[PDB]
Amino acid sequence: AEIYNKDGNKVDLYGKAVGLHYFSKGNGENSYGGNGDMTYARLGFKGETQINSDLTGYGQWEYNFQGNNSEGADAQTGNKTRLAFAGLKYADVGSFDYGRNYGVVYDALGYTDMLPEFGGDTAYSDDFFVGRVGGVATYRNSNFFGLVDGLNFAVQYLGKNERDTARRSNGDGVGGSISYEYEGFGIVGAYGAADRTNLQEAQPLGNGKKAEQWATGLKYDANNIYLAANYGETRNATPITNKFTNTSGFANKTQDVLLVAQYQFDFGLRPSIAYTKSKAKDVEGIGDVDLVNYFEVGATYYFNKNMSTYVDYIINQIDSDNKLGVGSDDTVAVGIVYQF
Amino acid sequence: AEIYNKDGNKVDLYGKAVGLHYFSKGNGENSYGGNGDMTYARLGFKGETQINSDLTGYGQWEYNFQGNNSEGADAQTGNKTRLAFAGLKYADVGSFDYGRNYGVVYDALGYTDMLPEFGGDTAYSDDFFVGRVGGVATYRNSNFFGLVDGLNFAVQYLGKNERDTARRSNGDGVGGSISYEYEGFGIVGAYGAADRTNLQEAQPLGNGKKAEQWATGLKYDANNIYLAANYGETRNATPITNKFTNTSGFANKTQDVLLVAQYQFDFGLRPSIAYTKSKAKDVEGIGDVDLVNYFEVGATYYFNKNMSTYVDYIINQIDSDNKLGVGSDDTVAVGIVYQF
Amino acid sequence: AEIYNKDGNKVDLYGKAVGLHYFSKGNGENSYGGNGDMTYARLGFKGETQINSDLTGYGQWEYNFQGNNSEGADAQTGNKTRLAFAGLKYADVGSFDYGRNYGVVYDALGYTDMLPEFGGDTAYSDDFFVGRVGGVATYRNSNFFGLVDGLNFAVQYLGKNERDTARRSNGDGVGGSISYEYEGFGIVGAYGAADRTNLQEAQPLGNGKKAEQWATGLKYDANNIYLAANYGETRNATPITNKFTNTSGFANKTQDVLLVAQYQFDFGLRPSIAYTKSKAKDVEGIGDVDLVNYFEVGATYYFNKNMSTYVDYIINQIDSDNKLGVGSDDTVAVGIVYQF
Repeated sequence: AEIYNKDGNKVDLYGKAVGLHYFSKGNGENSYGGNGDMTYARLGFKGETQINSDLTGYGQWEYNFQGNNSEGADAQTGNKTRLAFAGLKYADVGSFDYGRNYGVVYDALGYTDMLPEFGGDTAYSDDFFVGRVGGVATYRNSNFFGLVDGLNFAVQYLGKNERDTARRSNGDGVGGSISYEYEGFGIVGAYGAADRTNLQEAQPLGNGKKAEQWATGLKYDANNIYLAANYGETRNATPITNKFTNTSGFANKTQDVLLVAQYQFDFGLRPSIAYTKSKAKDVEGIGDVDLVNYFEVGATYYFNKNMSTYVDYIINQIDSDNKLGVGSDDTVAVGIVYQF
Repeated sequence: AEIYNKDGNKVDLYGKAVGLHYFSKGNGENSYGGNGDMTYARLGFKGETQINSDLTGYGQWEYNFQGNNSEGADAQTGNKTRLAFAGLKYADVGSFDYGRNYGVVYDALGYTDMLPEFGGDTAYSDDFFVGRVGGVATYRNSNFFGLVDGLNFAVQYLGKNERDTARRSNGDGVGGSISYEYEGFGIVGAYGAADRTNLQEAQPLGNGKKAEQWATGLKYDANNIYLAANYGETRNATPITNKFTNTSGFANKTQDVLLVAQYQFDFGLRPSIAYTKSKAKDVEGIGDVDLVNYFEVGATYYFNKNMSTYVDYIINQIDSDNKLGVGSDDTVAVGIVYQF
Repeated sequence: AEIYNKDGNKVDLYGKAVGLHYFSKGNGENSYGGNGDMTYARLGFKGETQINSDLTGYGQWEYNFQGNNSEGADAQTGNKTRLAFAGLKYADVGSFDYGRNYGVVYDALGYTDMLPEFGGDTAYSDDFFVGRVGGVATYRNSNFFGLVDGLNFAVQYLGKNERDTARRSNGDGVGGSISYEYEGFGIVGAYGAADRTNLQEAQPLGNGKKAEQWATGLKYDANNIYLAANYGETRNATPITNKFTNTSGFANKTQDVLLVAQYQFDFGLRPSIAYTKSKAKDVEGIGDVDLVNYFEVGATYYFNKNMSTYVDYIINQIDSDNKLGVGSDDTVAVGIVYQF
C-alpha cells in the first residue's frame, strides 16, 4: 500500500514477513526442496511520478533479507537484491527501462509460476533471458501502440556480464516477446539469445558459443479458475550439475513443461494442482537427465490481502537412479506469511 | 511512527540512529565492552492486519546496520537480521507465530535488561532458548484465555538448526514460561531444553547429551521506579571460551543474577544502578569461573519520545587472573540516539 | 519524501533508483571509470524531533545497495552504509552529531561535486577529513551565532580508527572550516589533521607520521548558473597505487584543482563543463605523477524534481606512461534516475 503521494509523486513501500519451514527425509539435502528453517522477508519500493498527461517517470527496488541465519559469521547468506531499475511510460509509444530486472522470456514462464512456493522451476536467476538478471533493458508496448487492444510485445538487449563465475555470467543478447489476452484466455511467446562468455563454454558441461531460451504458454485466468501451461526449450542456458564428477556450468539441449491449476475458493481456500518436467538432452556422457520432475499438490489460504499461510508439497518424480544427482525425495513446506 | 494505517492493516516503520562510543583502557580488547566507535542503526516494520473481530494477523522484521565500518573490505561486520516472524492473535485463545523470534526464557530473562547499553548478559543469541534464535513456534495466551486478568503464559518448539558453528547450533526443544503481573509487581520464570547436536558436543569444553536453561524474575515497575532482579542456571547452554588455549564451546553449569534499580525523574533524567554476576561451574580443568561480574552505574536522559542520550558505565568485578580470561577492564559507553 | 508527521517528530523516508552503464574503451580496465552495468540504489531516512523552539533532535542514515550483482556469490558487493548519525541543534548556540558523517574539509570540496555522475575526484572515503569517515564528532554553528549572516564555522574531532585496510584507517584528528556565502557568491576553507596508525606508516609508499588535507573553494550559484572551483593539497593523505610494482599507501604531497560550471535551462536541460587536476608530488621514487586528469562534458535533463536522466563523459587527460598506472581512458555514462 502506497505511502506517500504528494506532488504527482507516489512512493509505495511494500514487503512481507515469511515464516517458512521445509519438511523432507532428514536434512533433505537430497529431496527436491531441502529441509529446515526457511524463513525470509521482503522490503522494497515501487515509485511513480508522471511528469504530465502522457509521460511517467518511475523506478523500483526490492531486496531480500533471509530469516534463517545466525547473528554471526553467515548472517549475510542469501541476502540479495532482487530487482532494481529506472523507466518512463509515454502514452502508447510505450515504456522503457534499465537496471537489474526480469529477463523477457519470463513473460512466458510467469503464467505457470504461482504455486504457493515451489513451481517456477524453469526460470533461474541470472540465467540470461529467463530470470531476474543484472543490467538488461527492455521496451514494452501497449496494445500495438494503442491501435489494437490486448496484444503487447517487448524487446530486450542484455549487457556484458563477466562476473566471478560460471553459472552467473552472460555475454550479450536481444530478446523479446509478443503477447495477447482475450478476456479470460491468454497466449504468449518469447525468445532471446546471446554470447556466452569463455568462462562459460570453457566449463566442462558446455557446447556452445551462443544459446537460446524460448518459451510459450496458454493460460485461462478467470472466475477463480486459473489454468496455465508452458512449453519451452533451451540451448546452452538451463544451468546443470554432476555431484558425481562434481562438474558444472551448462546443459546443451533441454525441453520444459509446466502444468498448473488453481481454484480460488469462496472464503479464501485456494488449493493448487501442478506438473513440471525439465529434461536436459545430450549431457556429455549422460545421455538424458531429468533436472526436474514432480507433481505438485497444495494450497495458500487468504486471510485477506495481507495475510495467508500455506501448505505446499511436492511429490517427487526423479529417483536415486538419477544420472546427475538431483535428490529424489519429496519435500513439503508449510509456511506463514504476513505482508503489507 | 506508524506511517501507514489502512483498510485495517497498519504498518509501523521504525528505528533509530545511534551514536555510540566505548572507552576502555589503553585498548579494551581486555575490557568487557570494547574501545572506540560503536555507532549503529536500525530499520524494521511491525504490521498487523485485522482479518476481523477476534482475528488479528501481524508480521515483523528488524535488521541492524553497524555504523562503525568502512565503505570497503568490511562494511559488513554486524549487519544481521534480528528479527523476522509472522502469525495471528485470536481474542481469547492466544496467539502463535513462527520465524526468527525470542526463545521463551527471556520472558523472564528480560526484566533485568534495562541498562542504557550493557546489562542483560545472560541472553546470548542463538543460545537455544534465551536470546533471539531462529525457527521458533511461539504459542501464547493471555489472562488464561481471558479468564484471570494479569496471568499470562507461553510454550514454544525450537527448530533443528544445524548451522556451521558450534556456538551457534541447536538440536530441538520445547520450553516456556509463566508470568503474572499485579499492580506494579512481576513474577516470572521459564525453562527449556533441547538436544545439542553432535558438533556442539564434540567441543573440548562441553559435557552433556542435553542442554537446559532456566530462570526467573521478580520486579517492580510503576510510580517512576524500576525494580527488578533475576536468577537462573544453565545446563550446558551458556557458550564460553578459553582465550588461553583457544579452546571453545559450552559450560556444564552456571548461575546468574541480574540486579537493576532504576528511577525516572520529572525532567527526564533516569539513572540506573546495576549488578551482574554469572559464575561457571565445571568447566573441565578450571573448575569455577566467573563469566560476568559487574556493578553498573549510568543514566539515561530523554529529551523526548523521539530523542535521548546517556552514559553507561561498567565497573568490572572480573579480574586479570580469571581462568577463561574474561576481560577485567572497566568500560564506559556514551550514547546519543534519535529514533522514529 | 517526508512520510510521517505528528508531535514534533517528522521523519523522512527517502531514496532513488539509479540505472547506470559505463562505456570505456573495450574492456574498461584502463579507463577512468570502468565500463559495463552499474545500476545501484539508495535507501535512507532523515528524522527530527523538535524538543522545543530552540532545541532540535535529528538522526539519519543512508545505505547504498548495488544492482550490478547476481543473486549468488557476490550478491554482497560494493554495498555499504554511508551515513549514520545523530545529534542536536539549538537556536544559535549551534549544533552537534556523532556517527559516520562527512568530514570538515568536504565543506569546501562539496562545491565542485556536481558532475551528473563523475567529478569530486578528490574526496575519497575513509580518508580522514575529505569524504565520509566513521566515528566523527562535528560541531556546527549558524550565521556566526545568529550574529553574522552567512558566516558559519565547525570543528570536528575524528576517531581512533584502526581497521584492516591500511588505506581505510586513521589515528586521530581535529579540524574545521569557516564558510562564508554572500548574496550570490560562496567562499570557504577547511583543514584538519591527524596521526597515522602504524599499519599505515608501514606501507612502502608515503612518508609520514601525521596527515593533513586542506582545501578551499569559491562559487557563484545563482540564476541557473553554477561555477565553483576548488583548490587544495594534502600531506601524506590522498590514497595511491603502483599497479606495476603493486605497492600501496600514500602520496607524501598532492595538488588539486577542481573546475565546474553548469547552466540551468528552463525546459530543464542543464549542461556541465568539468575539469579536475590531481597530481601527487614526491612519491617515493616515482616523484611527480598524475592522479587524475580530464576535461568533462555532459548534461542532466530534469523531468521534474522526482525524475531525470543524464550523460557524462570523461575526456581523459591521462596517458599510458603514467608512472602509477592510472588508466588513461575515457569513459562514458548514460543514466536514468528516479527518486522519491
